Amino acid sequence: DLVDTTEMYLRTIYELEEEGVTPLRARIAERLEQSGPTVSQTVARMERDGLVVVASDRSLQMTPTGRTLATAVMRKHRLAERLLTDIIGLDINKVHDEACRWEHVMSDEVERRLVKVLKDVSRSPFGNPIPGLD
Amino acid sequence: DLVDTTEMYLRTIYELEEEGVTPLRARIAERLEQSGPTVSQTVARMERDGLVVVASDRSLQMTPTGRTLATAVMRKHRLAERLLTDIIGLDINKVHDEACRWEHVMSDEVERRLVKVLKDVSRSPFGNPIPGLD
Repeated sequence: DLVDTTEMYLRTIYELEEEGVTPLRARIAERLEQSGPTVSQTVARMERDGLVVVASDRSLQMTPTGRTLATAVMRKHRLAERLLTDIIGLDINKVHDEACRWEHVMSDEVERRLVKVLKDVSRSPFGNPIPGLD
Repeated sequence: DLVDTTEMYLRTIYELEEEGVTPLRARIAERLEQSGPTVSQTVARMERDGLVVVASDRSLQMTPTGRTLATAVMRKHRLAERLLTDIIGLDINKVHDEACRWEHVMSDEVERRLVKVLKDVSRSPFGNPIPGLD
């Protein structure tokens, strides 16, 4: 899904960086059950919408308007997998693979809801941090 | 994609049904705001794998199996409202529209974990009895 697939790769770009690593398109086609060929359609499209820029070293640069939005999918991602865990108590194992889906359907007003409602924001149940204070 | 789309279709054919409006496509075009030339593409397409029938009385008449694919999506639909209000808190006239998203993610794994976490799973916010339950 276009809008959803931007979020999907903008999610891996954050996830590599935090992992400590260069957001190199290649890296992503082993991350994703995907290919170079398609991966360039996505970072070609994306960059022109203004989200990522292709360069050398680590290579892929999320723009000012690239960060603020994957910062979001990711806290959306780190806050729903906690609602599925802290509140419903989902088996764990399911929790990420499933919160990879609630991260697109969750809303900003439901975030504020979960900020007044959870007993620890801070870290994903897998430890490691949840960002957006906006 | 088009699986959550037959999950919208079966959810209005089942909703109109439940409210008494007999489900003749122009109502499906109106309720789902895509047009009716758009809606026969999809009603007719959900029929190739026998989910609906077009026939006099009821005009759309969803099969032993499409009706399963409707009762489900209406059960992760009422249960999402019951999350959204009962453990979260979204105003209320905001709560439907979120669950219309969440009725497509929300696994079996998840609303079965929900029924042990809510203290009245027989209610809807919006009157309507929660269909499914297993």
